[PDB]
Amino acid sequence: VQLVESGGGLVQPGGSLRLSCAASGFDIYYSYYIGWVRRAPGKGEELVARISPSYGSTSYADSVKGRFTISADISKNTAYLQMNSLRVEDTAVYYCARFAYPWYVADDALDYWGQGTLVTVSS
Amino acid sequence: VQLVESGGGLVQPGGSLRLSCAASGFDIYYSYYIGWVRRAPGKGEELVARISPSYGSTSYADSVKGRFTISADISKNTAYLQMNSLRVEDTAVYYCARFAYPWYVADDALDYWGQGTLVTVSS
Amino acid sequence: EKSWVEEPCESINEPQCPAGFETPPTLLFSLDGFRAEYLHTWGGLLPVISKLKKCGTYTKNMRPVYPTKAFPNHYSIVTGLYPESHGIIDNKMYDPKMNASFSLKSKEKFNPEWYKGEPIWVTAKYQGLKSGTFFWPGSDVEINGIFPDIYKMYNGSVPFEERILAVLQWLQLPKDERPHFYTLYLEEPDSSGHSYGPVSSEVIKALQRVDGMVGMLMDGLKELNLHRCLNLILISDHGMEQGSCKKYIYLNKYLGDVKNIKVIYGPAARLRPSDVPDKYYSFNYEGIARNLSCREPNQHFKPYLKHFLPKRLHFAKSDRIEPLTFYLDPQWQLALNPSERKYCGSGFHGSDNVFSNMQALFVGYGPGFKHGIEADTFENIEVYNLMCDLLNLTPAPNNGTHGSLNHLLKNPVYTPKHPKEVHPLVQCPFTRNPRDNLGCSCNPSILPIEDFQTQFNLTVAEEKIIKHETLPYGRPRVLQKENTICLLSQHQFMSGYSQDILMPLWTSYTVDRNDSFSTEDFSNCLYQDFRIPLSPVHKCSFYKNNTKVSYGFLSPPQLNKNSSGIYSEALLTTNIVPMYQSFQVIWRYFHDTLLRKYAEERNGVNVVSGPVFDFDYDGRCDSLENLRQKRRVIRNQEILIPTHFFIVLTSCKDTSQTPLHCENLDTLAFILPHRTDNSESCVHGKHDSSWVEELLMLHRARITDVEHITGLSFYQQRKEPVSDILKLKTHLPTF
Amino acid sequence: EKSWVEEPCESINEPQCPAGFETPPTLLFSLDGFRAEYLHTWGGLLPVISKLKKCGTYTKNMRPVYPTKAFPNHYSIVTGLYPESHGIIDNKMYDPKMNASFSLKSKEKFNPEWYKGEPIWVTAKYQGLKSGTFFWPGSDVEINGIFPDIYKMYNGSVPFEERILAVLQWLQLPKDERPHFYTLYLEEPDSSGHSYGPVSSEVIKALQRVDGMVGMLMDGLKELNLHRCLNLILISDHGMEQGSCKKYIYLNKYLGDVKNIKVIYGPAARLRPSDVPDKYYSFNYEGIARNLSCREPNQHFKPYLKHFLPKRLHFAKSDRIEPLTFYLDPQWQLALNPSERKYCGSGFHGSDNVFSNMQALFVGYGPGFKHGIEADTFENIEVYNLMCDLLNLTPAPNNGTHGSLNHLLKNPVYTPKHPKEVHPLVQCPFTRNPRDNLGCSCNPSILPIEDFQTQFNLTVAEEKIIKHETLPYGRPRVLQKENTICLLSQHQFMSGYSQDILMPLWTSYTVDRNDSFSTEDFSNCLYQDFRIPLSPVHKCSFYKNNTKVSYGFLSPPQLNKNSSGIYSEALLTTNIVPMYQSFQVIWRYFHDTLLRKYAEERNGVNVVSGPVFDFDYDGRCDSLENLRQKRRVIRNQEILIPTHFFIVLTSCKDTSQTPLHCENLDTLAFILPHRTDNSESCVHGKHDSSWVEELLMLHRARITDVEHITGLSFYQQRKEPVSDILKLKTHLPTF
Ligand SMILES: *[C@@H]1O[C@H](CO)[C@@H](O[C@@H]2O[C@H](CO)[C@@H](O)[C@H](O)[C@H]2NC(C)=O)[C@H](O)[C@H]1NC(C)=O
Ligand SMILES: *[C@@H]1O[C@H](CO)[C@@H](O[C@@H]2O[C@H](CO)[C@@H](O)[C@H](O)[C@H]2NC(C)=O)[C@H](O)[C@H]1NC(C)=O
Ligand SMILES: *[C@@H]1O[C@H](CO)[C@@H](O[C@@H]2O[C@H](CO)[C@@H](O)[C@H](O)[C@H]2NC(C)=O)[C@H](O)[C@H]1NC(C)=O
Ligand SMILES: *[C@@H]1O[C@H](CO)[C@@H](O[C@@H]2O[C@H](CO)[C@@H](O)[C@H](O)[C@H]2NC(C)=O)[C@H](O)[C@H]1NC(C)=O
Ligand SMILES: Nc1ncnc2c1ncn2[C@@H]1O[C@H](COP(=O)(O)O)[C@@H](O)[C@H]1O
Ligand SMILES: Nc1ncnc2c1ncn2[C@@H]1O[C@H](COP(=O)(O)O)[C@@H](O)[C@H]1O
Ligand SMILES: *[C@@H]1O[C@H](CO)[C@@H](O)[C@H](O)[C@H]1NC(C)=O
Ligand SMILES: *[C@@H]1O[C@H](CO)[C@@H](O)[C@H](O)[C@H]1NC(C)=O
Ligand SMILES: *[C@@H]1O[C@H](CO)[C@@H](O)[C@H](O)[C@H]1NC(C)=O
Ligand SMILES: *[C@@H]1O[C@H](CO)[C@@H](O)[C@H](O)[C@H]1NC(C)=O
Ligand SMILES: [Ca+2]
Ligand SMILES: [Ca+2]
Ligand SMILES: [Zn+2]
Ligand SMILES: [Zn+2]
Ligand SMILES: [Zn+2]
Ligand SMILES: [Zn+2]
Repeated sequence: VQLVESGGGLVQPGGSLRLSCAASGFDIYYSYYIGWVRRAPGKGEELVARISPSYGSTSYADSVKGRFTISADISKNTAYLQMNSLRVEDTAVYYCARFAYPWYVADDALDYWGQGTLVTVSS
Repeated sequence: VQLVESGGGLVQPGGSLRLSCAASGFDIYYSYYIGWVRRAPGKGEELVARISPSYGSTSYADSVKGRFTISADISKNTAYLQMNSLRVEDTAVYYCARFAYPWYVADDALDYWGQGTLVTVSS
Repeated sequence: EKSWVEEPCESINEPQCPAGFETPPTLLFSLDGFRAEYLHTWGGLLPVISKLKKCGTYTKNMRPVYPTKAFPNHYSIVTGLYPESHGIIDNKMYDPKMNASFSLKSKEKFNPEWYKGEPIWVTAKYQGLKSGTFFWPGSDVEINGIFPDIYKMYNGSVPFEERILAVLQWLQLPKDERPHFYTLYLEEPDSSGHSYGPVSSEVIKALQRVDGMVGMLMDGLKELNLHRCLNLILISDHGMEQGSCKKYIYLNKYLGDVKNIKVIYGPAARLRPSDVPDKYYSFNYEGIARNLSCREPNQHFKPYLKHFLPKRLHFAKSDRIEPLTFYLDPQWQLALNPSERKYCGSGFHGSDNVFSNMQALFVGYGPGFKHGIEADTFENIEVYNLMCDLLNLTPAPNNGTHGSLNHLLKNPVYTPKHPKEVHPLVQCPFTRNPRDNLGCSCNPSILPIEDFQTQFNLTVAEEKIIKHETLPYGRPRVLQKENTICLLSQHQFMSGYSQDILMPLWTSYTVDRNDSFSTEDFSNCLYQDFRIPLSPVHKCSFYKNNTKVSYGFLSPPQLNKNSSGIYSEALLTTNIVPMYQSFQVIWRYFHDTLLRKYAEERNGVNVVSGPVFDFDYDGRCDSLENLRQKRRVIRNQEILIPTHFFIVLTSCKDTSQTPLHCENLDTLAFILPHRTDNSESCVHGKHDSSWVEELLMLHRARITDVEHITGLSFYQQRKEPVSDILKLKTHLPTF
Repeated sequence: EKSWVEEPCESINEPQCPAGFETPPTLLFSLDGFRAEYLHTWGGLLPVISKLKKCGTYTKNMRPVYPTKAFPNHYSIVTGLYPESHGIIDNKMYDPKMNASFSLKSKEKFNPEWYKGEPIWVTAKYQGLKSGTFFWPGSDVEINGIFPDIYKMYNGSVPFEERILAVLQWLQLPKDERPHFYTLYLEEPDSSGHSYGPVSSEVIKALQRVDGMVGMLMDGLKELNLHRCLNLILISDHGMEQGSCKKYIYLNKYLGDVKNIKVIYGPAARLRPSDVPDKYYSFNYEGIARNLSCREPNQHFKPYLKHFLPKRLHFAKSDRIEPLTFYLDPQWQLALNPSERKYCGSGFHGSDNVFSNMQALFVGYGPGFKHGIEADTFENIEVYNLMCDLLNLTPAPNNGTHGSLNHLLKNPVYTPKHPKEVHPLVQCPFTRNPRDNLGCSCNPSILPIEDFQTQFNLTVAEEKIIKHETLPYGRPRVLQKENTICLLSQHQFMSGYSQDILMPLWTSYTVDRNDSFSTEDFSNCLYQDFRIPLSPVHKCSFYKNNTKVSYGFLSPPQLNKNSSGIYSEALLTTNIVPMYQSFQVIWRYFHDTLLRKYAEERNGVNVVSGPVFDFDYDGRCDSLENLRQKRRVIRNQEILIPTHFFIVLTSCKDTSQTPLHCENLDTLAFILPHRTDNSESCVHGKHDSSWVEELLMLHRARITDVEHITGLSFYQQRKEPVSDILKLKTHLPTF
């Protein structure tokens, strides 16, 4: 089981990116949640967006509300995160995360982590 | 996995019996040993005969030495015990036992027990 | 107190319970997706479930209903009815009258109009009982204006231990409002099966953890001193199969890139028009059905009109089934294009409910169940009645035969009885009539009948010996209210002739091991019978040079028990059924090869056969009023062509005894369709040996299905109790 | 100190060891019966082995040797030779010269005369090293008058922990006599596999417990600070398959109840006369071989003379193999009568070594192995050389190509080099000769050659472009000491003509995607070639109306690269090989359908083919002296009929590039037998489409086998390093 990220790079402020996360070894449809977690220097883990692949409901952070758009393709087992109008502090490393079911209490909140892609914004 | 015994009954002194033990769920050839254990009132467990199905070597009790004959049929997964010139105290209940390998110390000496057949001798 | 699993096995002959439990309560515990192969193989890794199996009733396989999915199977267990009767046919379905769609992730799941039938908690409420339900499909819906006493709206974020503790806390409720019927549901090992496949390590962990949950429940039961009072039913709804990404079928290759249709994918795929409800009925389904008719060699799917499916599936009555359906081979699925589908490399279910990997689990424990027993295979639609006998309730009508599953109970409550005939059989006496000419020219080698009165007048000993030889188990009875039939007796075959429809209804005979089959021609040779008035349908002229209809013989004239030729009396007028040109191939191949093979192998077989008329595709025999309008007209005459043909074979379980003196019975029944062409099997450059046998293989059935579709009752003279007969009739042949 | 498994993965770039370990020691740890599917599926249940795989070299499958049993596989790993070369061919075998039998439970197991070859501890003793061996097959036998330094006679009553502790105590021995090579063997999960089958719970427990033993060994290693010095090789000898009791074959049905023969049962059954050694050679094996030749449709066994088996098995040289053998389908076994056999419902091994369920395990760890890598499939017979490169020893000659497995090592020791030609190629110049008449009358549509000198005289640019087009990888070289060959050049195919045997040795050409195949007749038409003296074998009269021999074309005349007709120069005299009547069916079907299909699918293929002569069934090409006596005589002339025919196909890995400019190579080789009749495939009322393809399927081989059986060397002009070429040549095609 693994998760691979693609679509990273360097863009000027105001640009648009569409990160893609492809998972193998499990099924996106039968997963509790699929989310993106960004880490920047001087800051810890932060949840920016998460989606329920089956219901379609999405949860967003306040700092990125109205700026990000998350979606899921079930027939290809992919999670897409489109971000537009990037800010100077948005440069960070991104991870694709899969949450665990709450059926058993003695289980970690998260299960798997992706390789992570680094994105930078500069003038 | 189970072991079934057959050939029991009531005989006069001096008669001959041929007990048969048929095993299912495992293989006689790949077993450490196959033996017979007899229990009589006022006495505990006693090993009368045991055989190694692959090597063919046999081990016998002193009380039955020269009187019993144990053999194994591999193509049918059977153990045969032929007893002749029975004595008055030979009446007892017999069990077909399979010994365990000494590979792991934290294992019981025996593994499985048969249903057991009751044999009586009387005038 | 030590764990319950460590205690030695014991027996519960009489329940001891606190006040308020004169009738012990029942618990219905469900493990989603747990298939029988799991307990067959990994039993050593599961101590609690193995102990429960050892000290209680158990069955190797339980057969689900088609389609093999969640709501149909979880609502048929409580209703007792087939999915075509209780409404919920699948997890996704469309109703044109409501102009609505049913889905798991939408708000339409709670619409009371989607649910039909009558669940068990409704019956308990009607007959003075209370029930506490925890996450059972359909329980959180106001069915018939009634809710369960205690219920929880579905929510998948609740831990399992909270559910178990809530059930126990309800069990400690005071007797004033203590429920008498509980349920409990878990989502695994289904989710791990989808994510990782039937054979992996995560499934092993899931099995061990659900076993731990069951052990927790049992320990909680023991701590309350209720371990010898409650009735426990450990059940499951379906099995799991491993799907590959190279085993899909895409309709875009054959149907092109058309954009006016929709397909429900999976192993139970269906086709629907996109424009609804205006084009739901006006659409042309037959064009698409013939378009994909075996376009490739050994293609692993088959199109089917919903009224041409095998009668053992019971998937045609409701109007929520699309008029087109696809039958898929094992491990294969179907879709339109790769975009409109789910993932491919994952586990799946929903295939035909007779495959070995689709079987479910059933374990019983408690005072009301026998100890250390093992039963045969039975359907889940019969659990309902069983529960009704564990709570002293009168079941609502359903599709289970009461008393069939009566050998699983220590003290049976209901005693089944044989149904009785409505009216006595009329007699067809001899009457003098002129010798008419039927215009038939046949082989002169056939010996004609000289005197009808002389050969067909027999002393009472002759009728006695003929009845003994040809009807060992007794004549079949008729349960139809208005139907006049007369019993016709011959030398080696007995028939029931119906005056209303002018056709035999059943023909019974016996084939012995030493009996021989002839090979001479017997075409266009008809002998008139004086016991009935003549009919213009009963002449060779009607069937002479006709490309639409033909005739066949229920009793095979190839079989002669005294001579090496052919039997003359089998060529009578009262032994003729209309038949299509193509069906004669199957009929002749059967009667020539398969009957002889079965007689040789099984040391004689008793064979009884006939036609069945069902134009409503509802599974029940048509009434006379309905049957009157459906008759066709040709050559200025009126005929009534059969819809299917039923044949049933009986013999002894042991090959050393003839069927005349069977200690135990072995039975094999078939209901074959009557089609104009053989496009279903796609015969093309293929030897006739295999396809006929395969068609007979696929279209098997039970005796209960034949009884429902004919109105006949079999085996009413056996000395065995009625419960054993009902159990035998419900057995579906397996190969 | 924490457990070794809990430590994070690290890298060992340089070994740090105490004094006396300048060259790190090597440990050979074996788990009997552990198949690769176990690690493929239940890896999550095995932490230590999964961690070892993650932080070291790993391969998905390792191919055992035939037969797939204990001693052959455990002694080929240490010797490096095939079972036909090192003597031990099975657990049970009979030597007539010794007039003795070898068995596991007898005293003959310790007889030094049964063991041949040269193990690895013998080499270590010769080159100044010490080795401590614990229960390895053949280690407790005085081989060549030499024992290992420390050894234990086999005894199955010793617990595993005692073996591990003894190995550790030997590891703590002082440097004066400290061994440099250790082994260790365990009896599971083989015993549980036999008793309970490959898929059960006891096998899961056995896997977990052997994993625990491995973890114990690793913890003991870490506690001694040797966890970054030792080289660990986790290996296995075979796999397991589940045998059913309804899948046996009994010879008493066909051969009757005869009592003068003996059969060695199992999936590698063999037949022997009972009277030995007097009747060992005088017996009539061919009668029994033809007796059981496909007596039933699709029977799941095939008789084989030991010199007619596929050449990829290498099971014919030794005299301990009975001259008759049976090839069994998967999951099937063979026996004589139910009395002379073992149990039926249990696991088994010993089938063909290419089946998916017979593959073994290989894991490497330590300073000398790369980290986090995954290699392709390789045979176990090449581990020997690898070990020789991990201890700085000079290997004895064996059947492994040194340097093929060189990409598994951080610092390679041996650098392979291409073999060099013995003598330069002689030239066959043109010589004036009279125009003789060959007496051939063919289709006039074929355009005859007018002037031989004019069309076959070309400017240097023409030879350059022809060499570029037809020989992209360079001409094959010849390694035979005494063999005079001349290179013949044509427009689109290049040949090597041998003067000694009067026959072409190899023909090379290329087939493009757009090339077309003709369908005209070209029989009995031969054109004389002036570059060589005429021969009476080179006339149509010899092959005119002959029922014994015939002729075939190495370069297919059906292929024309410029016109739609047929190629005239392909009908030359120097392009003829003797052929039997029956083989022409396979040859023509291949050249007509399969070549075109491969060219279409793979975008052009480079094809080079020829005959091979091997009358000793030893796997190596015959010498001229031996070949001289084996030539047959017919029609007062002397001919030399080929024994097999080899064909090899090359293309690019990616379909977007033509073979002329392949970045990476994809290769497919076949060695097909030359038989008088097609009784091997049992063609009878069967379409020709399938059996030829199946025969080509079964008789595949590697490039190394072709090189050994021909004396030729291929791919000597590629720019890739020699190690990559050796790795590619050792790859055996899989489907
Ligand atoms: C499904 O159940 C979960 C857990 O029981 C609910 O989530 C809880 O919501 C309450 C709101 O009162 C919070 O106080 C808890 O902290 C939540 N628990 C967790 C684990 O997040 C959830 O609201 C329920 N869903 C519905 C639709 O009722
Ligand atoms: C299964 O049982 C149901 C209920 O007894 C049968 O459906 C009934 O059919 C009759 C006649 O068509 C109707 O009058 C009833 O209203 C139906 N009841 C319900 C609840 O729908 C159904 O026919 C049975 N199926 C079979 C195959 O016998
Ligand atoms: C195989 O090993 C076993 C155990 O190591 C040997 O059995 C032991 O024999 C000694 C004799 O000196 C006894 O003192 C022990 O009590 C025995 N151990 C057990 C567990 O029985 C056995 O003798 C060895 N076999 C051979 C042929 O050497
Ligand atoms: C495998 O290697 C062995 C050893 O190099 C080869 O056997 C040798 O064959 C030659 C010629 O027949 C003999 O002179 C040697 O004595 C043999 N050596 C041994 C140790 O037996 C064998 O031919 C090789 N096999 C293949 C298929 O190449
Ligand atoms: N009322 C309900 N009861 C049980 N499961 C439900 C319900 N509603 C939705 N589901 C979901 O539907 C799934 C059905 O899975 P399957 O059995 O594979 O069709 C379950 O595993 C649940 O996640
Ligand atoms: N010297 C030996 N080394 C290892 N195993 C041996 C030896 N001698 C006999 N055996 C037995 O032979 C068996 C071979 O099993 P298999 O691999 O199934 O052929 C082993 O499991 C041992 O029980
Ligand atoms: C039926 O449903 C469809 C789809 O929701 C809708 O477009 C239509 O207006 C509805 N009513 C009728 C009469 O079709
Ligand atoms: C099936 O339908 C498609 C599109 O309507 C058509 O192209 C094709 O020919 C049809 N197949 C037949 C007629 O066999
Ligand atoms: C060979 O072995 C057989 C069987 O052990 C024996 O009967 C015979 O005497 C031996 N010697 C010869 C020359 O056959
Ligand atoms: C095979 O041999 C047996 C006995 O020798 C014989 O009865 C049978 O006919 C033979 N099969 C043939 C000749 O096909
Ligand atoms: Ca009807
Ligand atoms: Ca040779
Ligand atoms: Zn389910
Ligand atoms: Zn499911
Ligand atoms: Zn082994
Ligand atoms: Zn083994």
